[PDB]
Amino acid sequence: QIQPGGSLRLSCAASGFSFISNYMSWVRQAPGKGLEWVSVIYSGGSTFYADSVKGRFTISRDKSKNTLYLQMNSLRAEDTAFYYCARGLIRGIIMTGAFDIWDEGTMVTVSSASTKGPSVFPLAPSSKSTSGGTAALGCLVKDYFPEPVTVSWNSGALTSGVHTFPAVLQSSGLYSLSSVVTVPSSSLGTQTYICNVNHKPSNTKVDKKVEPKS
Amino acid sequence: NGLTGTGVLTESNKKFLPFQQFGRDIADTTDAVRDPQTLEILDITPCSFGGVSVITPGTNTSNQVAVLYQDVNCTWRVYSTGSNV
Amino acid sequence: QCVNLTTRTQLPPAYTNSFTRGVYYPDKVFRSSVLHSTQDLFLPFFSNVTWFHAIHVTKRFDNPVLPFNDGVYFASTEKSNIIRGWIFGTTLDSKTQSLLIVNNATNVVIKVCEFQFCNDPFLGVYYHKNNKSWMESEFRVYSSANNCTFEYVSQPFLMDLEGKQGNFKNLREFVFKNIDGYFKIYSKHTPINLVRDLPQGFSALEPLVDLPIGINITRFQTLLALHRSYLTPGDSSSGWTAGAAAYYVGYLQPRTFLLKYNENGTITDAVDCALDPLSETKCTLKSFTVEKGIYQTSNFRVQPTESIVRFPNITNLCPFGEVFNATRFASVYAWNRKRISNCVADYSVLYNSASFSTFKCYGVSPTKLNDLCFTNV
Amino acid sequence: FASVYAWNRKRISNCVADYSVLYNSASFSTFKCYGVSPTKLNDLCFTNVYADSFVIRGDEVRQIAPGQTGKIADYNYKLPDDFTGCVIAWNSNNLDSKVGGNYNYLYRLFRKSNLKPFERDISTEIYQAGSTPCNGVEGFNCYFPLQSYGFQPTNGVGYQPYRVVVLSFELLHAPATVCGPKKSTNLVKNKCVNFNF
Amino acid sequence: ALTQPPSASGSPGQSVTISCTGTSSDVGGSNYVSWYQQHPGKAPKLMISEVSKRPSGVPDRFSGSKSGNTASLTVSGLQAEDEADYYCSSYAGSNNWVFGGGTKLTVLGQPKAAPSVTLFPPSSEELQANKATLVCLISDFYPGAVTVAWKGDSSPVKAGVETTTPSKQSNNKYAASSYLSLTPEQWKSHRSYSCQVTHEGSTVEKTVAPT
Ligand SMILES: *[C@@H]1O[C@H](CO)[C@@H](O[C@@H]2O[C@H](CO)[C@@H](O)[C@H](O)[C@H]2NC(C)=O)[C@H](O)[C@H]1NC(C)=O
Ligand SMILES: *[C@@H]1O[C@H](CO)[C@@H](O[C@@H]2O[C@H](CO)[C@@H](O)[C@H](O)[C@H]2NC(C)=O)[C@H](O)[C@H]1NC(C)=O
Ligand SMILES: CCCCC/C=C\C/C=C/CCCCCCCC(=O)O
Ligand SMILES: *[C@@H]1O[C@H](CO)[C@@H](O)[C@H](O)[C@H]1NC(C)=O
Ligand SMILES: *[C@@H]1O[C@H](CO)[C@@H](O)[C@H](O)[C@H]1NC(C)=O
Ligand SMILES: *[C@@H]1O[C@H](CO)[C@@H](O)[C@H](O)[C@H]1NC(C)=O
Ligand SMILES: *[C@@H]1O[C@H](CO)[C@@H](O)[C@H](O)[C@H]1NC(C)=O
Ligand SMILES: *[C@@H]1O[C@H](CO)[C@@H](O)[C@H](O)[C@H]1NC(C)=O
Ligand SMILES: *[C@@H]1O[C@H](CO)[C@@H](O)[C@H](O)[C@H]1NC(C)=O
Ligand SMILES: *[C@@H]1O[C@H](CO)[C@@H](O)[C@H](O)[C@H]1NC(C)=O
Ligand SMILES: *[C@@H]1O[C@H](CO)[C@@H](O)[C@H](O)[C@H]1NC(C)=O
Repeated sequence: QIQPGGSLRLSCAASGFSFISNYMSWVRQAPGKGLEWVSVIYSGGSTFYADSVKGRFTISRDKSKNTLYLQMNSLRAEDTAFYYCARGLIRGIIMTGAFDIWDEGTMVTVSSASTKGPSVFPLAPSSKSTSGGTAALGCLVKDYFPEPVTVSWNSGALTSGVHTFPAVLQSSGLYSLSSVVTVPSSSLGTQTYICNVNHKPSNTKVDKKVEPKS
Repeated sequence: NGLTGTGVLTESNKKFLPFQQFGRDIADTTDAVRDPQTLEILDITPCSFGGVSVITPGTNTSNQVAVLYQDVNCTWRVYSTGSNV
Repeated sequence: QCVNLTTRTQLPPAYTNSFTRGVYYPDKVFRSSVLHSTQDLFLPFFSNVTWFHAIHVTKRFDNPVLPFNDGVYFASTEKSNIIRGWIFGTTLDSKTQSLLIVNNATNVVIKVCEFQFCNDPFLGVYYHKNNKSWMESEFRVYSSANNCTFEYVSQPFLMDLEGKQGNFKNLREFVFKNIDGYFKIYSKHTPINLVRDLPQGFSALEPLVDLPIGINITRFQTLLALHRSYLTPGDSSSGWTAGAAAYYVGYLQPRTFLLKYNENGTITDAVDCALDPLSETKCTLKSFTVEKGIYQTSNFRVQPTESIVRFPNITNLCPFGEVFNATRFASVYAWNRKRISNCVADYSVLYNSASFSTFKCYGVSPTKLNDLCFTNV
Repeated sequence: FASVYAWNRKRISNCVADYSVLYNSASFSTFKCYGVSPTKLNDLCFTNVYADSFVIRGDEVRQIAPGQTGKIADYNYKLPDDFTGCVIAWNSNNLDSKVGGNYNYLYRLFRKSNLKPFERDISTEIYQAGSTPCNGVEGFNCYFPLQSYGFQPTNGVGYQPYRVVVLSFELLHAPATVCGPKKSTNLVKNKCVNFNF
Repeated sequence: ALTQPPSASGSPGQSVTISCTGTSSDVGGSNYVSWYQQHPGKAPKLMISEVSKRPSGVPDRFSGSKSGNTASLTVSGLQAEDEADYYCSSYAGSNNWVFGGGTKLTVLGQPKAAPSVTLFPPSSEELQANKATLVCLISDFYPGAVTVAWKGDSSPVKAGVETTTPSKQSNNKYAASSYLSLTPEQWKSHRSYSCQVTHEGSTVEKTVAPT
């Protein structure tokens, strides 16, 4: 983790580089969207950068050993991504324009606030959720940073219909999720349906009951 | 395939064995070739042909001349056509 | 100081015949009372040369960029010193080296450096009446000259620059050749009295100079002088008068000629051995007179029109990096033998990776390696 | 001297060619003549004398010959096939190298076509190796066409720098002004004599 | 960016095509177009080089072509295991280096499934909490190319919505979720909202009205 306005050093290995036509571009990937190009260094000492990054990032190769340096400075917290070292593919002296050797990259995260506890609401069973024999109710646990969070139903009792959906990462930088379970519509309020919310990086433990709408 | 030359290329009826690329005549000049991309046989024929004689009444009388193309039949491979053919 | 001129009228090009013009001494040996057969770059007899002028009143300042194919025959008929020199080069725009031969009103200047030439390079003479004189005023050829390699400046003089009104009184002929980095110039001056249409006659051009410039030349352009006086109001691009001069351009080709040296050693006549069959016979007879009869000449020749190359469909490059760049070689008593199959032989990719210090071929010359196909590699 | 991509060319005018004065000043280790035998150098007069000079690697000295290929002979310096002069080259590691490398000496690595004989290409336009142009910046498939030798003093010989001088000239046929060390005599006319003009 | 349709799948042992349909001056005006592959967790692997070429390995079912501003990939025979993302890529003009968007490629040996949708309005405590969130859950929709659109009473909305990427369950089908942020005064402003999901052309929508 690093607060915005920071800096970071990303290094890779330029084994067999000093021959001309040996480009070694850098490529990012957001956790869910897809690939996007970042920068490129040409072995004749030329550097080029993508837009929206230009001026903030800098490649400075170490011709001494073999190490290639990308210095990120003043991160804007829309750069959270895997970062890969893409080495080019060469057909003689002609750069083919494709990247054949990758390096599994480094996860680079940029956030703020550090950590925070979840806020819980019960999503009541309703006729708009009811259909025939069954009706669904759940618990919405939102706005927390420390990713591992768990919500159980009735201290782990109900395993039928209980489905926790993948947490979503908002623009605010905090996660949120909602876990829902279906239960016979004859049993709207009848039995116990209490969601047990536990936040392990913090020490939050709260039980919330879900009942039909007033 | 690296073999250079000059001439006229025409479609051929010769048929090469698979291990052959060039064809030679009795004077050992290359007169047939297999095209390396379409795999078709071509004949190579030279470009110059036919004798020429010049008839002059003497350049101490005139520079008018006549020309006899000994291999042409006009009823062309000539330098000029003028009149009086 | 570099202007784009205007007030110029439109006209199509004009052509003329070269009546046995453009012969030069092909060596530095003296020969007397003989007929000598020679092959070289000559201007063919009765060629179609291009005609350029510049008469105002109609304005016509011709100085386009012309090709320089294999050599150039250049002729100029003048009375008042309007053509002043030439510029030779390929792009003429400071990305490549160019040659400039110019005649100021005082010196002859030859320079082979990097010029940035204008679209309309010229010189300019100004005429005063208060002061009794035509004087050299403008020299608008280039903007910059950076990395010069060759320079020559003649001894000072002073030309006339005065505008005459008679007929063309001076013919000047030049042959320009460019071989082995040598720019060779042959020249001849002749007194004439003529009105137009470059004359007939025979005069052989003598060797003038060989400049060791070592540049590539594919185009050239002529440098003309302008006239400005109290009758040319304009501003600086419409206030000019042309003058009166004409020049003709033709191109050389490799021909066989039969030259005739008189007893004094001068070339007085020539036969172009490929103009007609009559000249073919004159030249195979080694005489200028042919007697009544019928003579055999060469067979009927046809020249090739195109050039074609047919190689197989090969895409990959040969394993230059696993033969010359291997990690561990073999010892000599058990030597390795690798088979080279269907690949492209580009040995230029090795130019930056390894030096050799021994490289000898045996059945083939090294200049024809990337023009052949090889069977069992 | 000069680097090889912009090689120098000096004009040799009316002077006496006494190459014995070099016998105690410098050894050569490469000296080959082409149109003429070395035993008749101080018995002839030479017409158009020019002296080219540059510095190359020790391994590329074999490239200075007519009918050669390789990096120098393709597009740095090309001799004609009818060459006449003499080629001279000597090792220069004690002069043109220094600790850490001497990068004052350059060579051309990329060109569209081979040079013609005896021309010079001092242009520094960016070579385009690909199909898309690049408008005068270095980058994807576009390289600066000049590289530098690295001459550190303890290199393998053949990576050490060599000075090369090429003597160009003509024999007989035209007036000359160089001549050798030969001494003249008087003119005897109307008799049978051996002559050397 | 470039464009490629985010979902394409077919029967095993057949030919599926994938179009990259870029503009000029990167794909139409060049020839350096490549195709990659990313299994979910690994680094990308170069699958097809320029236009139609291959490295070593890469069993010959993959083929590429270019027909102007649209290059395309075609897999001839899904074995079982060529599920990937298949980013196309090109060299743009000024060292740019653009990329694609990524197309999931599954192989439902059986019959497609129906995306079960379920929608929830903001609870009461959240209403008292001076905020509001709509909850749209999608589940059991085998082929994973789902997309979502949100509706106020009659119009579409594009602000305040977050959408999970599809996630694989135990039964090896997918699930997803989306959230809509609202102030409670906007919650009661519009008389009803809805979440619609589109999947293989088909569409199913659910709707809820405030009380
Ligand atoms: C003379 O005319 C030419 C056009 O014939 C003008 O040329 C352009 O010059 C600019 C630089 O100033 C270049 O960027 C353009 O590419 C050129 N275009 C063409 C068609 O040549 C030139 O500028 C004019 N010069 C003067 C003094 O008028
Ligand atoms: C060499 O390449 C050419 C194309 O560059 C191939 O020519 C094709 O031949 C087929 C015949 O089966 C035609 O249908 C195509 O239209 C041809 N293509 C073109 C562009 O003309 C040729 O087949 C290749 N050589 C071999 C041996 O396959
Ligand atoms: C990989 C084997 C392919 C062999 C192809 C067969 C014939 C083609 C011959 C190539 C000769 C290569 C020599 C390299 C010359 C470079 C000279 C230099 O260093 O300046
Ligand atoms: C041909 O010309 C020569 C010289 O001009 C002359 O002596 C000769 O008589 C001429 N022939 C005839 C038949 O008159
Ligand atoms: C010169 O060539 C041009 C080309 O069209 C032609 O129009 C012209 O008639 C030729 N001139 C002569 C004298 O043959
Ligand atoms: C003519 O131009 C040359 C070129 O530099 C210059 O040296 C010379 O001085 C000029 N003429 C006069 C009279 O100055
Ligand atoms: C002649 O007069 C002009 C001005 O009209 C002046 O520029 C020029 O230098 C003078 N020349 C002489 C020789 O007086
Ligand atoms: C030519 O000029 C350029 C720029 O001024 C310079 O880089 C180059 O070194 C010059 N040429 C020579 C041979 O010095
Ligand atoms: C050269 O010959 C010409 C005739 O061709 C003659 O007029 C002239 O006098 C000769 N030159 C001398 C005198 O050497
Ligand atoms: C082989 O190539 C590598 C670069 O891939 C280079 O470092 C090494 O020096 C080369 N060795 C030889 C003998 O060419
Ligand atoms: C001469 O310049 C032209 C520019 O059009 C170039 O094409 C050509 O290659 C040059 N000469 C040589 C020998 O390369």
